[PDB]
Amino acid sequence: LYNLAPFFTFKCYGVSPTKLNDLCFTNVYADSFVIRGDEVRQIAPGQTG
Amino acid sequence: RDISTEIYQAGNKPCNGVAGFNCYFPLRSYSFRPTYGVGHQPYRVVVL
Repeated sequence: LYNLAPFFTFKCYGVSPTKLNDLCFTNVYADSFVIRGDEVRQIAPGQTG
Repeated sequence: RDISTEIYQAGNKPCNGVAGFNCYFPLRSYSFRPTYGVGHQPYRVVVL
């Protein structure tokens, strides 16, 4: 998925960007939904609305 | 000692001019809030 083409919005805060395969986790939780393209920026924590 | 503040990218060429999960601004700010404990309080560090 790192080299996949049609990924458009790629913005996260959590871990090291390219070192994510070098530190090891315990459990991974995947949350899936559908939202309008206008307020994709709103998904980041910190703001309101 | 390095002072350059160019956009960090370890293999991500198109990051020039934009940010993302794979590319950030290389710098980040310390909070040093009074409510923060000894585990996060500002420590004067001098390496001799």
